[PDB]
Amino acid sequence: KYYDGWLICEEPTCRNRTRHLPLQFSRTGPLCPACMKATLQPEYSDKSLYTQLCFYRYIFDAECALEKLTTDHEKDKLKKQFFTPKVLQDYRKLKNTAEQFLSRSGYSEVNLSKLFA
Amino acid sequence: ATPSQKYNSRSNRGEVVTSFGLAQGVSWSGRGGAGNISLKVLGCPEALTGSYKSMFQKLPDIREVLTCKIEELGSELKEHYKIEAFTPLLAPAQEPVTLLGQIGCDSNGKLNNKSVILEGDREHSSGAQIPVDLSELKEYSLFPGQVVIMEGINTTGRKLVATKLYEGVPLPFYQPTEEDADFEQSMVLVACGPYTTSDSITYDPLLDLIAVINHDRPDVCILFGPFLDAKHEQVENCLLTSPFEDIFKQCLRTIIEGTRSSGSHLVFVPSLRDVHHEPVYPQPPFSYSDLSREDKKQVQFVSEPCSLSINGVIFGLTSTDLLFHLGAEEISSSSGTSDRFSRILKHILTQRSYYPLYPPQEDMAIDYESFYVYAQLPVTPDVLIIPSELRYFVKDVLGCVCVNPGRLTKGQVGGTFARLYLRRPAADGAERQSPCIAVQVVRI
Ligand SMILES: [Zn+2]
Repeated sequence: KYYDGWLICEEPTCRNRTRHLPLQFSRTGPLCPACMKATLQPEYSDKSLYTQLCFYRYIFDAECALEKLTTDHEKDKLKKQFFTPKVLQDYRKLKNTAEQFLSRSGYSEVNLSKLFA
Repeated sequence: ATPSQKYNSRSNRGEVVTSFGLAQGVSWSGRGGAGNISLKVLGCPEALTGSYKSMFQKLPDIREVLTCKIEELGSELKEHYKIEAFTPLLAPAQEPVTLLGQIGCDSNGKLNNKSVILEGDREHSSGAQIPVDLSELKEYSLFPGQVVIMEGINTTGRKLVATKLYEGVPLPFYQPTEEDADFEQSMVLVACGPYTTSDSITYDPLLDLIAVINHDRPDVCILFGPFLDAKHEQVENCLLTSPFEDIFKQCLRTIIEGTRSSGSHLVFVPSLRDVHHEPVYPQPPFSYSDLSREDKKQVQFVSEPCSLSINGVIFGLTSTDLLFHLGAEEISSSSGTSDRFSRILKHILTQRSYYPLYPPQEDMAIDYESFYVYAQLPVTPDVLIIPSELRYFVKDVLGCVCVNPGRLTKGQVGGTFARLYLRRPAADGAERQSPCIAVQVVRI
């Protein structure tokens, strides 16, 4: 969906939808070919894709969902009740599925060597 | 057994459906591992080896890629045809003008004769768009994303009446060395997936292919994906009881172990329908680590697309259905008696890319920053392998033998595969001397 490349105009009265990236750019971005005074904008940005994959990693992260509990007594009560070592391993396999796609791609990574030097 | 019953009850087994070159019998056979076999990866930096780089894109980089594409092709075309200078698209001019641009449609639908526009380059026209009128053009063949040079009249500066369409020019062929002429005759087998029927998981066609490989003992076998189809009914409904990765390793082990006695080298080319792999074009090689020391000499993993030198013969390998995409969005002047496939293949060879169409198909992810460095034709290939959903064929276009063997499985019935002989003749002669001497498309 992200790699489809749908661009939509920013003007409420134009709202031109296109998959072709124009080579004529304004200061902000691509310039709309229907109304020649507006900029096209991605329908599905890379930040939305990145946030979606961080959500899948977050609904299967039992490690971080346990330190989020207020009282240290309730966290102990259910860790011994439902979260057996077998159960903890199951959530780790589902969590690692979303982590493979997030590992090296999508620039969740920041390269400091290029940033400062 | 209802699964694959129709397939298992086939009667056309072993039938030859197409032949090309010199007539040959049925005793097709290679020397196996005998002799010298050279398998090399060629081209722009070699066909991608690492996993990948990214999955987010910057628009001002896509802009640069497209611009550079247009300028490079235009500069080479200007050098070949010795034209004087290019004119900006928006500049009115009463005399005939020569414009350089790329073809595109003015809407989100299918391209036709009335909806053609030409978008210029940044250096000359600064990315301007003009409509193109094709009423006065006799013969033409156009698809979106084609870098083209037109000659026409543009008096008002808002519409071009095209009158001449310059023909494209291909890349020079590979120049053989002295070693490449000393190689002996070799046999190559080519097959493309899916390797199982649409209603079963048994993978019977795979076993039939392994049996054929063991019987014939060719020199090289090239297998295209998908091995675990993403469009299969059981895959897309998630009825499988195993991880996709494990099933893929099962299939790969079955292929590798079953053809061990043959001594034939194996080449595996990934596909965009492989469920366990990255769905972005171009794709990196498959991942496989359970190989002994013996198997590392016979199994090689390449990317998609790839340029492969087999005994000094250049092969262009691509798994994408470029023929079915280009043909669905290509307009032409002649429709009565003309060859569509030859025309599409000519476009492919003269456009100098493994995917000339822009924008791509609706379900086709392309990363352009890597497409620019990993998916360009280095030279005009000697043999071009282009599997597709269309009918099987073998055609000689512009000195290149283009082979489409089809899919090994088509619906609930079996498909076809292809076999080729290669031997490079003497250096001198009538210029072109195709190293491929015989091709045969055969039923499974
Ligand atoms: Zn607009």
